[PDB]
Amino acid sequence: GFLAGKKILITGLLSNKSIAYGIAKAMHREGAELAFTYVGQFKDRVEKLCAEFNPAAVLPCDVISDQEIKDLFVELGKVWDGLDAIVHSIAFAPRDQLEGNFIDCVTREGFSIAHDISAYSFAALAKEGRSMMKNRNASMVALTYIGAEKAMPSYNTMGVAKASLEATVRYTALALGEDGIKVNAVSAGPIKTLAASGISNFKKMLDYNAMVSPLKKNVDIMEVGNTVAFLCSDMATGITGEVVHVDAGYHCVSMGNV
Amino acid sequence: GFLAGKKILITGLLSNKSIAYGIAKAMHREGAELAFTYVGQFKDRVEKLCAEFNPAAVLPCDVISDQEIKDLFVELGKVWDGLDAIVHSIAFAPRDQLEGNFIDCVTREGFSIAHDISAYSFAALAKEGRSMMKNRNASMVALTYIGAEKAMPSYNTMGVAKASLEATVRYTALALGEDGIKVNAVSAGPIKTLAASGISNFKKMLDYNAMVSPLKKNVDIMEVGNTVAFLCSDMATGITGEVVHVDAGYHCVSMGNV
Ligand SMILES: NC(=O)c1ccc[n+]([C@@H]2O[C@H](COP(=O)([O-])OP(=O)(O)OC[C@H]3O[C@@H](n4cnc5c(N)ncnc54)[C@H](O)[C@@H]3O)[C@@H](O)[C@H]2O)c1
Ligand SMILES: NC(=O)c1ccc[n+]([C@@H]2O[C@H](COP(=O)([O-])OP(=O)(O)OC[C@H]3O[C@@H](n4cnc5c(N)ncnc54)[C@H](O)[C@@H]3O)[C@@H](O)[C@H]2O)c1
Ligand SMILES: COc1ccc(Cn2cnc3cc4c(cc32)CCC4)cc1C
Ligand SMILES: COc1ccc(Cn2cnc3cc4c(cc32)CCC4)cc1C
Repeated sequence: GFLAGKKILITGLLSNKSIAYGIAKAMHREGAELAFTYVGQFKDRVEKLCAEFNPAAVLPCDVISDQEIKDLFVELGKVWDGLDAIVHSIAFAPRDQLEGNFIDCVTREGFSIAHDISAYSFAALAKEGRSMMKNRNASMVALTYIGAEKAMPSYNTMGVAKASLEATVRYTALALGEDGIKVNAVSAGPIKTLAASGISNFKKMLDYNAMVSPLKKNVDIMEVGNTVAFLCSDMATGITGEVVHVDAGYHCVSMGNV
Repeated sequence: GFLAGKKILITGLLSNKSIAYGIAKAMHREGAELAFTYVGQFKDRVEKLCAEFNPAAVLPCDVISDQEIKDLFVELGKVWDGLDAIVHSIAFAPRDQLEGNFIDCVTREGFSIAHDISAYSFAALAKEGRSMMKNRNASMVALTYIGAEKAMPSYNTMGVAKASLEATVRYTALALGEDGIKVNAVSAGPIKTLAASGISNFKKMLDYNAMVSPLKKNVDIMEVGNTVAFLCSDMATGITGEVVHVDAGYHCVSMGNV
């Protein structure tokens, strides 16, 4: 596999349907040694889910806490000498932030919380993981949505946070490039997941994409997963600060619905 | 290999140093059956160069002629049933178009000729190759430069043509998506090639990139090659109408201060 022997940490595995699950499948297939994080009381769920992937570790990390992030790389640094990649696949905003009108529903705290978890957490992982990733063609890949680029209904504060994430990807790439670390993001098309079912009429947003995009379809977690895998390989060492759209071509059209 | 049994046409192989050479190396390693094009009197050069790649065909194609493009898919259609990918790696503008001041040097014919060969030729290959590429998760990949996005010294009409190419990539993706064909471009960082030595102080433009970009380096033809390969694989079926920068992260920075 093109990830043979590489040591990669995966965040945000929560379900059979999670994008992280797809990323894991791809990376396992390609021969990576994987470690997974989990939040609070999902310990048992995640341990069972990712068992099939032979993880070198399944450790607690709520990216709300600087302490846990620091402890993550302590515990991880015990079982691994160095680390080849980090996969950021974490997003949250309080539910009141995703209902209807952006200016109506937006709040100072919901804005803060969404950025803290969905954007800042990335540079945090980069901050603490940096020394384990020095000079070994290491890699970081964040997950983002086109809601960062264009104003959309319902996405609201999450869209603003995603924009924050993407700039952070860029500034993390400038910061970590001197250590040979590459930093990139995959902008996924909508996928039916646990985070996804946190918004109202998803089945049709998902059908709109299918109708209006060039390949007339939705992307699966393997399409996204396989792309993340590539971006953590020696093949992608010319690529950093980049956003690769995996959305069946949605990003490149306008009015494609005649 | 992730391109096992796939039938891919490669244009613009001219040298040991060509981007196409790197693309070939990558695709061969991944188990693709390859065919190559050549212009006029380079027959012997290209035949010898690409011998190592076991080509199913080495055929003449000057993209200036609609007839030759049509004949290419006739001859190719003889030795292959269908075709999985086309790799566009062709660019030209008259030398008078690349000296100094854009408005000084630009001409109606140089503008026409550059677009004809560097941009139109892509939609031409798509036009004629379309039937051989129907409903088999087929792929097109064009090579482009950041001169398309931003105004640069010397690049001039070639920059304008590259912008034309990138839009053509987008419109070809909308056109061919219904047939399951994906269309994408790789925006390569500067690389010391035969086309490249057609501009004056390349050694330093190449050194500026190395200094100012996040990974503090230049990309090699394998980094580009390996990315083109990926974009022609079943792993990239969620990706179309996209421009992936392979430029050591140059695209994402401003003011690498000196
Ligand atoms: N579903 C989509 O349409 C889609 C599209 C583009 C991008 N994405 C992005 O992909 C990522 C993965 O989401 P998903 O769609 O697989 O949904 P998911 O619900 O399966 O995963 C989201 C993850 O966020 C994690 N998370 C939330 N708060 C956390 C915290 N405080 N600390 C640590 N982890 C926390 C959860 O464990 C969960 O695994 C997200 O960044 C998301 O925005 C999703
Ligand atoms: N060298 C760089 O810095 C760089 C950076 C970004 C993008 N690119 C692009 O990559 C592609 C390949 O260029 P390269 O750098 O490998 O150099 P190269 O000189 O090896 O390749 C250019 C190719 O164009 C072909 N060509 C010229 N006129 C043609 C015609 N009329 N019909 C068919 N083919 C014709 C030549 O045979 C040649 O193989 C071009 O699209 C180029 O703009 C190069
Ligand atoms: C414009 O319409 C949409 C397209 C895709 C998605 C799915 N989607 C993508 N990233 C996400 C992050 C979160 C949620 C959903 C996420 C809930 C909290 C955290 C959501 C919307 C509103
Ligand atoms: C920042 O300035 C540059 C970076 C890269 C390149 C290399 N380069 C890329 N595509 C090309 C096409 C042609 C030439 C060269 C090409 C000559 C014939 C046609 C050129 C310039 C001016």
